[PDB]
Amino acid sequence: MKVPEKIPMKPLKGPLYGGYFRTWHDKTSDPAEKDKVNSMGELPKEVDLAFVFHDWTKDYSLFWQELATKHVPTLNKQGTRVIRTIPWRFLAGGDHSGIAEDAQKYPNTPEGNKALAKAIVDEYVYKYNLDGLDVMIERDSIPKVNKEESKEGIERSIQVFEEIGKLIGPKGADKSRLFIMDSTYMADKNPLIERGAPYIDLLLVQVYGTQGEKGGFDNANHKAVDTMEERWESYSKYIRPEQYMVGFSFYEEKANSGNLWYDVNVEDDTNPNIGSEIKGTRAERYAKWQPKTGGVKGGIFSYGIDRDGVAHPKKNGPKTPDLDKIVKSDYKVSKALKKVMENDKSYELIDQKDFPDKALREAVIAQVGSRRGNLERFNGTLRLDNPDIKSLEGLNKLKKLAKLELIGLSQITKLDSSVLPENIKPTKDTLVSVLETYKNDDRKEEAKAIPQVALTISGLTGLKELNLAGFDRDSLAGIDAASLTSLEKVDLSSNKLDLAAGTENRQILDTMLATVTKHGGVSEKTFVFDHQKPTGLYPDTYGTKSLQLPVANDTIDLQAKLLFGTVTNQGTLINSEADYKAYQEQEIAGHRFVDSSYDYKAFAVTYKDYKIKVTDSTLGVTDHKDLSTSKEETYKVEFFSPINSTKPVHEAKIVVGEEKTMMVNLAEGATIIGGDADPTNAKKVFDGLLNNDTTTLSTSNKASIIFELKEPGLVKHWRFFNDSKISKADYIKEAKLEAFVGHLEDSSKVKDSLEKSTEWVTVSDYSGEAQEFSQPLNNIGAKYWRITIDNKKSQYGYVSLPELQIIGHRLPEAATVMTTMAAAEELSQQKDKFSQEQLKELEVKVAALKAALDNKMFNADTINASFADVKAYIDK
Ligand SMILES: CC(=O)N[C@@H]1[C@@H](O)[C@H](O[C@@H]2O[C@H](CO[C@H]3O[C@H](CO)[C@@H](O)[C@H](O)[C@@H]3O[C@@H]3O[C@H](CO)[C@@H](O[C@@H]4O[C@H](CO)[C@H](O)[C@H](O)[C@H]4O)[C@H](O)[C@H]3NC(C)=O)[C@@H](O)[C@H](O[C@H]3O[C@H](CO)[C@@H](O)[C@H](O)[C@@H]3O[C@@H]3O[C@H](CO)[C@@H](O[C@@H]4O[C@H](CO[C@]5(C(=O)O)C[C@H](O)[C@@H](NC(C)=O)[C@H]([C@H](O)[C@H](O)CO)O5)[C@H](O)[C@H](O)[C@H]4O)[C@H](O)[C@H]3NC(C)=O)[C@@H]2O)[C@@H](CO)O[C@H]1O
Ligand SMILES: [Ca+2]
Repeated sequence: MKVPEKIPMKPLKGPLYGGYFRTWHDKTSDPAEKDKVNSMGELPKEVDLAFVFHDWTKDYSLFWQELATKHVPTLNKQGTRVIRTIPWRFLAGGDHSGIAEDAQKYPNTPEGNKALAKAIVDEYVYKYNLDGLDVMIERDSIPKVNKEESKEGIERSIQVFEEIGKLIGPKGADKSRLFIMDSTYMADKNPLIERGAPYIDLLLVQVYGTQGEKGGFDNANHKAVDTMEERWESYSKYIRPEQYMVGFSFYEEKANSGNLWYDVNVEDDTNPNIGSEIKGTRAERYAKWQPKTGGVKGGIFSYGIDRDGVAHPKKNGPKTPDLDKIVKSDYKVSKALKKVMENDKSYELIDQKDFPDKALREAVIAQVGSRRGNLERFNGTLRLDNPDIKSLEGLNKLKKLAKLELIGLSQITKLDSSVLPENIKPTKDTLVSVLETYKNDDRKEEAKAIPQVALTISGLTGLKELNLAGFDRDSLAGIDAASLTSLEKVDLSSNKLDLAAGTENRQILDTMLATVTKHGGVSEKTFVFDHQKPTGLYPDTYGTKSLQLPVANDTIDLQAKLLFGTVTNQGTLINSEADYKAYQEQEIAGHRFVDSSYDYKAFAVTYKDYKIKVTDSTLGVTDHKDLSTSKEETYKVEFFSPINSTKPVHEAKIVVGEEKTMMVNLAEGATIIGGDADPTNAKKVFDGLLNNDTTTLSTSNKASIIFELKEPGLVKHWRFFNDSKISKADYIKEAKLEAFVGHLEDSSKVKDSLEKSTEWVTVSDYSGEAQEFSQPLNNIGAKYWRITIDNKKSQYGYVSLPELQIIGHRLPEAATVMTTMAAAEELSQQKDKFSQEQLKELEVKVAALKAALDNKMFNADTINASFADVKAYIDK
C-alpha cells in the first residue's frame, strides 16, 4: 500500500465545523453490506475536521486502503483535515485497548509509556498519513480490566497522554498533526484535562440533547446543573475560548431510548425535506451560541455526519421506519451550519472602523483576538505600551475587560468615557443567550453585573485632561501621578475615593494639584473631586484583644466593647456617628469631597446578624451578649460573621478578677475501649461537633461506655449534655462517672476483658433532670474511664448521649504525679515513723505540690519540678 505524501494546506481559521464519520457507512467498509452507500471522501469543504470513527468495520477491509490513498488526498485538497479517533482505553491498556494490548512490548514503565506513545502515533496517525489524533474521554471508553473500571489504568493514560503530546500537537515534535480531546465530563470530572491541556490543539465537548443544552436538573433545589456556560467555565481554566467546540448528533438509524437526541428537525410527513432545514434546531443554536466571557468559541461538530439531512423520529408519536433507511447524504445541514457561523457577526474581523489608529488595532488584535466578538467578551488584561498610539478611539467597544494598562502613551492628551472601556463604570451583561432554559424553573435570569476594569496610567507625559467623573472608581490605585506632567484639567467627582489623611488616593490627588499649580491654571472648574461616596468595609482586625476587669455585680456589653467599627479601602477607621461627622466635613484645598447625601446609616456596616461565643476556663459555653462580672472567672470571647459560622473574625480574652488558666477537653478524640453502647455512636460522644450534627444514640434503655483519653493529664472538671432541647422528659436522669486505678490486671494484650472487671472508683454520681450538667473533680490522673447513663424509662427507652467532656489541664504523666502525691500525703500521716520535725521538710514540700496542683494559674513547670521534690523523700 503506497501512501502518498501530505499535500500543502491552508492554516486552520475559525469558526470550525467538524464531523465524525462512521466507518461502517463508507461504501468500501463491507462490500457485501450493500445498503451502505455514503462515502467519507464526499464531505464538502465546509467540513474542516473529518473524524474517522472506526468500529464494526473489518480490519483487513478495503476502507483503510481507500482512506489512505483516495479520501485523505481528496479531503486535504479542499482543506479538510482527516483525524483518527481513538478511545481513552487505547492510552491505558487493559480491556479493548488496541495497540496497548501487547503489554509485553509496551509495559507500564516510564520507558514503556514513552514507546507506547510513539507506537500509537505511528499506528493511528502516520500509518495512513492522517492529520491528527483525537482521544475520546468518556465513561463509554474508560479503561477497564476484567470489565471493572481500572483506577490504575486511568493514571497510566495521563502519562501516555503527555508522551503523545510531546510527539504531535501544539507542543509536539511534529506540529503538522493535530491532537484533540473530545469529552463528556465537566473539567473537574475529567482526569486528563489538567495535564493534557497544554498538549492539545482543540477540545470538543459532547453536549448532545436537551440535557447537553439546558444541563441537568437539580430536583432538590429546582435549579439547573452542568449547564453550557457552567461547562465552559470549567474548561476555561485550562484552554482558550478559540479551542472550545460544542457538538450535536444526527439521527442514528434504529437508535434505542437513551440514544435519542432530537438535535435536528423532527420528521414531518407533510415535508419530506424538513430534516435538511436547520432553523430553530439545537444544532443551529449551538452554532449561534457563544460564551458570555472570554471570547468566541472554536466552532461546532457533528457526530454521525453520514446521516446529515435525515429527520429525527417523533418522541411519542407512531413509529416511522422510513427514517431508519440508509440514504446518500448531501450534507446540507453541515454546510448550512458552516455558513451560519461564518456569517455570524461575532466572527467579523477587527478593522480600522473599530480602532482607526493602526498602532492601537495591532495591539488589540494580538491581545484580545482578531474578531469583534472578542471585544464584547474578552475577560483579561490589555496592555498598551506602544508609544506610537495617537488615538484611543474605540476602547469603549471593550465591554468585559478586566485590566487596562496605559504605559508611556505620550501622544494621548485626554481621557474620558469615550476613550475608555465601557466597564470603567458599573455595567451589566447585555449579551443574550440563544439556548433554551428550564421551563420548570422560575422566570428567566436577570443581568449579571460586570466587574469594573482596573485602570493603570503611567508615563502619559502628554496627557492634559483626565475626566473620570461618575464612574464609581473604588480607588485611585495604579495612577502614576508623578509622571502625568502636562495635566491641566482633572475631574474625579462622584466616585468612592477616601481622599483623606495620607491615603494612597489623597497622595495621588495631591501630586495632581501640583501639576495644575506648576501649571498656574486652577479654578473651581478645573479640579473637581466632590460628591465622594467611599464604600464602608468590615475591619480586617479589631483593636481590643484583652480586658482585665474587677469583680463586681454589674453586666457589660461584650459586643459593644469589643466588636465595632467600619473601615474604608484606604485605612480610615470610623467607630461612631460622630467619627463619620468629623470625617464627612473634611476639606481638600478648602472644599469638601464627601457627599452630603451619603450619611452614616448608608456608610457604616452593621452587626445585627453577628454571633458571639463565650467560653470560660471550665469550657462552659454561652452565647449571650451581656456578661455578669459577679464571679471571678477568665473567659474566651469569639465573634462570627453571618457568612461564616465556623471561623471567627475576632478573638479576645476577658479576665474577671484573677486570671485562671483555660482548661481543655481531655476526652476529645477518646478511644472507645468497651461498654454497652454502639461503638459507631460512642465515638460521636467524644468527636467534638457541639452536640451532634443530627446524628444518633447509644443503646435501647441504659448504656455504659469505657474509654481511654488520648493524652492523659490532670482532671479537674467534667461535663455532659443532653440533646439540643430536641427532646424533653427523655433526658439522662442518673449518671455514674468512674476512674480506673486498679493498676492493670496485666494482659496489656487484652485490655478490655479485664478493664470490664477490675476495681474502679466512683468520681461522680449524678441524678437530675437538667439539659447540661457540669461538676468539679478532685484531681484525678486516670487514663481509663467509664460512663454509665440511664433515663428512667421503659426497657425500650433509647437513651442518648450527644457529647461528654472530661476537662482539665494537659499534664504529661499526671498519673504518676497524683500517685506520688498520694504516697507522700498518706506517709507523712503516720507521724510514728520518725521525728515529726525532720519530716516537716516533707510536710511543707507536699503542700507546695498540692498548691501547685490547685492553683488557678496552672504551671506545668512548677508542678513537674516540684513533683521530683516529694519523689526524693518517699524514696527516702
Ligand atoms: C463522540 C461520540 O459520539 N461518542 C460516543 C459514541 O461512541 C456513541 O456512538 C455509538 O458508538 C458505538 C460504538 O462504540 C464502540 O466504539 C467506541 C469508539 O471506538 C467506544 O468508545 C465504545 O465503547 C464502543 O467500543 C466497542 O465496545 C464493544 C463492546 O465491548 C467492543 O465489542 C467487542 O469486540 C471484541 C473484538 O475486539 C469482540 O468481538 C466482542 O465480542 C465484542 O463485544 C468493541 O471492540 C469496541 N470497539 C473498539 C473500537 O474498541 C456504535 O456502535 C453505535 O452505533 C450503533 O448504534 C446506532 C443506533 O444507536 C446504529 O445506527 C449504528 O449503525 C450502530 O448499530 C450497530 O451496527 C453494527 C453494524 O452493522 C451492528 O453490528 C452487526 O450486527 C449484525 C446484526 O446482528 C444481530 C444478532 O446477530 O444478534 C441481528 C438481530 O436481528 C439484532 N436484533 C434486533 C435488531 O432486534 C441484533 C442486534 O444487534 C441487537 O440490538 C443486539 O444488541 O444483532 C451482526 O451481529 C454482525 O455480526 C454485527 O457485526 C450492530 O449490531 C449495531 N448495533 C445496534 C445497537 O444497532 C453508536 O453510534 C454516540 C452515541 O450517542 O455518543 C457517544 O456515546
Ligand atoms: Ca458530639
